[PDB]
Amino acid sequence: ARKLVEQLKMEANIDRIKVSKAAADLMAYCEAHAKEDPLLTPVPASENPF
Amino acid sequence: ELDQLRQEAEQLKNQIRDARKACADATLSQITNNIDPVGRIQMRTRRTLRGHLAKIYAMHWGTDSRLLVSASQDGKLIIWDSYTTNKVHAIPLRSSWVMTCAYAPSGNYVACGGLDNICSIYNLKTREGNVRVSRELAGHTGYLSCCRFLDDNQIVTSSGDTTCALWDIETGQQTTTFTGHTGDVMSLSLAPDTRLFVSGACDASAKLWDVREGMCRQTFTGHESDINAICFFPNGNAFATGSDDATCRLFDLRADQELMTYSHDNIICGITSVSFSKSGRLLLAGYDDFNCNVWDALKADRAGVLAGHDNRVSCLGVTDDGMAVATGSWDSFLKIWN
Amino acid sequence: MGGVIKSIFTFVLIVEFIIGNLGNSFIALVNCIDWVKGRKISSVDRILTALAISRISLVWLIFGSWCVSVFFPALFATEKMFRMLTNIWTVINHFSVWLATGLGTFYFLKIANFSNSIFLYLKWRVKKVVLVLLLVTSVFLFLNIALINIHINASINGYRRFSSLIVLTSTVFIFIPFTLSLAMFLLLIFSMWKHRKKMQHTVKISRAHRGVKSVITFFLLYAIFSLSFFISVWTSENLIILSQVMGMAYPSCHSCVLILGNKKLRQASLSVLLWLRYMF
Amino acid sequence: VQLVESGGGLVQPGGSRKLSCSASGFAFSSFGMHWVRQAPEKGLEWVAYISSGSGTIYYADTVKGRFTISRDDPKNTLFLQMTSLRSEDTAMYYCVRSIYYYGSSPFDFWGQGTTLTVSSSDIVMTQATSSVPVTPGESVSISCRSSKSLLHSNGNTYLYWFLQRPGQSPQLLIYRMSNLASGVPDRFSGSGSGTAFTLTISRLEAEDVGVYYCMQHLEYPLTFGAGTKLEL
Amino acid sequence: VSAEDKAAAERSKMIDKNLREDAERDARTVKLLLLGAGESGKATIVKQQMTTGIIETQFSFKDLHFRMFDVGAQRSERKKWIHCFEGVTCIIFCAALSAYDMVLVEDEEVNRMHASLKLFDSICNHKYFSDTSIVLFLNKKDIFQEKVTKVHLSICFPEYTGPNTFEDAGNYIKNQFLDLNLKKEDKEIYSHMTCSTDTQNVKFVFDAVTDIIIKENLKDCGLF
Ligand SMILES: CC(C)CCC[C@@H](C)[C@H]1CC[C@H]2[C@@H]3CC=C4C[C@@H](O)CC[C@]4(C)[C@H]3CC[C@]12C
Ligand SMILES: Cc1cc(C(F)(F)F)nc(Nc2ccccc2-c2nnn[nH]2)n1
Repeated sequence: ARKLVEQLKMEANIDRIKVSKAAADLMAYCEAHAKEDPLLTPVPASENPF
Repeated sequence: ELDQLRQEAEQLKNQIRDARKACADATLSQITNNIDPVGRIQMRTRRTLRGHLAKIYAMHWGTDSRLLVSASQDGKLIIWDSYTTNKVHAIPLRSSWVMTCAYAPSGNYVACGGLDNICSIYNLKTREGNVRVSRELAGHTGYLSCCRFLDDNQIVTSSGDTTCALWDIETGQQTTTFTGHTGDVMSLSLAPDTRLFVSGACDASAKLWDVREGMCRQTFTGHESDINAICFFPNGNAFATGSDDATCRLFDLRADQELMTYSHDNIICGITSVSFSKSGRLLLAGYDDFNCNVWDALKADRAGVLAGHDNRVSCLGVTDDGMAVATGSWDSFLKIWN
Repeated sequence: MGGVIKSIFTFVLIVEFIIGNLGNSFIALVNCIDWVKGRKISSVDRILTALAISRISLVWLIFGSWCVSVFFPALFATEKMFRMLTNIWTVINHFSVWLATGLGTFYFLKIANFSNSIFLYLKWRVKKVVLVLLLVTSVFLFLNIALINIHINASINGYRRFSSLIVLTSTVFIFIPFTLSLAMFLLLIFSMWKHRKKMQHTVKISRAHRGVKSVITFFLLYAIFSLSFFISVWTSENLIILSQVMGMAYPSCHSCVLILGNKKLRQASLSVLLWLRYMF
Repeated sequence: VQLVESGGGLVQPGGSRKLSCSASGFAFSSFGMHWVRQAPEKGLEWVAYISSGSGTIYYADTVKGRFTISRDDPKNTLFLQMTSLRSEDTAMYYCVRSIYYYGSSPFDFWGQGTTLTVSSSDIVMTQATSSVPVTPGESVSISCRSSKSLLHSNGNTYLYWFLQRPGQSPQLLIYRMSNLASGVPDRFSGSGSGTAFTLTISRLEAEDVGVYYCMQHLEYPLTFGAGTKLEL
Repeated sequence: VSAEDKAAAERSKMIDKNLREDAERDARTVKLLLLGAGESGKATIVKQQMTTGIIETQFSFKDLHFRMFDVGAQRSERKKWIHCFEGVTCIIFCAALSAYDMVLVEDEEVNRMHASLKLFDSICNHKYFSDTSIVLFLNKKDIFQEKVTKVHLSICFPEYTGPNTFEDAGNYIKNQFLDLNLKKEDKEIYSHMTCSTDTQNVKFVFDAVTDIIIKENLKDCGLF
């Protein structure tokens, strides 16, 4: 179990940011790329094959 | 010394749980309670792809967002032209029990694998007009569950011998073996910067690895059943899971814990394939009850149902430009949605 | 004795119309309900609902012919309606009998076990085989219409009735697919018996007879009345009503034979009765 | 990849002759084959085309009826049956392989050719330049023009570029516009829009001396153009 | 539509024709799955019809072609790849009659018979094998005949209370395998006793798959 406790020691020592900051980063990416997503906002007749 | 090591492992697990619960100050559902809902996203089958004779187990898109590879238990690896519903290639396989397929970013190679324990790389661009096997990679004891291309020379594979491996196609040999999973490793997904990858296995855990270092950085244990599907966010700082407990879960790499669970009480079936949209807002998960569901990622509400398959959908993907979703099922049909 | 026999045959034809309309409406209605409520159907179900539509049309045509015969017979006595009704009847009946023959071909190709190369060529393309059987046998329909119209023209030229020749022509044209259906049925029974005898000499440790017993009973019960129909006509009063009764026996009772022998139609009939018993 | 043709020689007018091409080194059954003429003092002319599976046969207007093209896939042989030969059929006949899928490279390999001698609308491709002087290490632009706009509704411009080295078979450089062929060095470039076309050589060497030919694949019968010559 | 797009459509039609004729050629083949314990006589059966992963055994008998598949090299979890064999015609299950006591390699398990019945419960009552028939080979019957006299059958099952003759004990073992599927109407279990010297097992598999093919044709004709 030496490898197990070594992996658990390596996983613990990590710089962990706040959950609210990560959620806000996902909100920011969604808001920045909302216009360039054709599944979210459908494109009018710009589907070349469809 | 075994009791001392077990006590140290329990202490480290308690420390990790305390450090994860210390960062938890607000859920993602609370902070995204003010953003507007996406609505009533409805898609239609623009194209249907016929020509397979058995269950389709895997598909993968191209970087050009037009070419589509597919794998089925009839021993065929068909490369489709999604725009015109044309068959560019039909590659016969030595072993008909294929479970995964991949398409290279450059478009020059495809891969397949399964119960024959061999990842086969096929050369599409040859002076002769046929598609030939460039290399047969062997060395996995268990069944090959996923394969993905890093470039034309490196391919990363997940197998049923509880290990993931990174190969060098020119040498045909192992480069780094990733170890640490207890159960069968089922799915892979690669970050857009091609330096980290996450593997979901049957021990209800997902592990984040380093390609250049070959060590597990973080371990995410939130599920209760066998993880079957995995995909990063387009940002690369988050990923989504899919398991047999009828639950999709979103994890963050920096926060090192779960952020949002995607489950409705009317869904009791496994999840085969999970993918994101281009913006990451719109999470798509394929289930075992013969249809796909569309989830809003920032607020766990079902915003659509893709219901066009007689049998269970087993593989789905979104094109790199985000213009199409191709769901593949066990009724030998691929359907492109928009 | 003519009036009581006529009235008996009138009651028999009314019962046959009710039975045939109910049975074929049940088959078509069950298949249409299964088509609407998702629930994709097999090709045997498609042939069965095509047969149900054809037999509904046939029994409605013959009942309308009897209605024209009884009420306002002045339009019934005209030659023009005679020619139109005979041509419409043979057009409907050729499809209505060759669809049942194609269903028998479907059963023989799908069920029977043979190692011939031609048999495997037909067995790989069973839907194509029944479709080509439907399209190719239209030459029988064309030659039947030609001979019937020549007989009608000669009968009205000689007069300016002679329905025995019409009866003989239609009964000859109705027995060409009957021989094919009986040959395929006997071949399927022989193959099943050979396989059953094979399954008792090599392996000892190990087939719905409810489907086949009623079918054998129907081939036994219909072939005696269709042969007694020869005695009164060919070898020699109530000829029109007797012929309308005999023309409404196969599409009426063969639908009930086809109901008992299909799993879906038998299940729907059982559910039906359950609901009848639960409603009371 | 080898494509060796057989036949040729002095054929009397009104006679018959058969040209056979032997293919070795590639999947012959998955390739559509062509025949391309070249008169001794003229350019490249298209003769016939047979598809994979022999389901699509095409002929030029000059050789329709007189000429028949056929293939034998197990024998890996391509035939051109010629009847009623006139004095305008005196040319070297090339056999060209072509495969058609999404992203394919048609007209990729050309055969050596056999010389035939006889005793005694269409999209016009115009190359106004002819025999321009070149100096090594410079940049040469070869212009091409079309009567009909080759830009289809699918976004593909079907303009093909070929290089005829002296005493050699033609080679493919650019198949669709700005699509470099396999084996061509990455200094040739192509550009254009609709009617006008360009072919740019960045730093030409002694191996780039030859005749450069246009070709369209928008519709049959696949008209070429009178080539532009580079001479030192 | 362009000329190149037309030729690509023709290429797609040729590919469709090749796939269809490959389907026509492979329609006459019968796919089988062989399952069993470790020393259950799997090697004595593959020899009788004729990290590696699958092993495919091909053999023919009277205008039928068979493709047995051995999944003994896959030591991973069986539930994650058993759905690949959902369309097989039959499952050949091999169990040893000579498993009166026969403790496993763990050397604390009760019997090899109990592990065989556990695997039979896992296979016959599986979700993907609800209507797939089973051919059951009770092989090593020579050791069973030479072992019934020495050791009574009560050392395995403490409920027998019967004579230890060959026929009665063999029928008890066969019946205890057979009364174990709760789908007795749909699927059938064909049983045989093999002495590892017989030459008629291929005929048994051929007869059983003829039964299964006729019953499947009768079922999708709707006759039952
Ligand atoms: C199985 C067979 C032998 C049953 C008998 C079928 C044929 C002979 C029967 C069935 C329907 C019958 C027709 C029904 C009604 C009429 C109207 C009247 O104008 C008399 C003749 C005519 C046109 C009949 C002629 C005979 C007929 C065509
Ligand atoms: C309900 C049932 C069962 C069976 C079977 F049990 F034998 F398989 N066979 C039939 N019918 C036929 C079979 C072959 C040819 C023709 C007919 C036919 N069609 N109409 N009348 N006979 N039907």
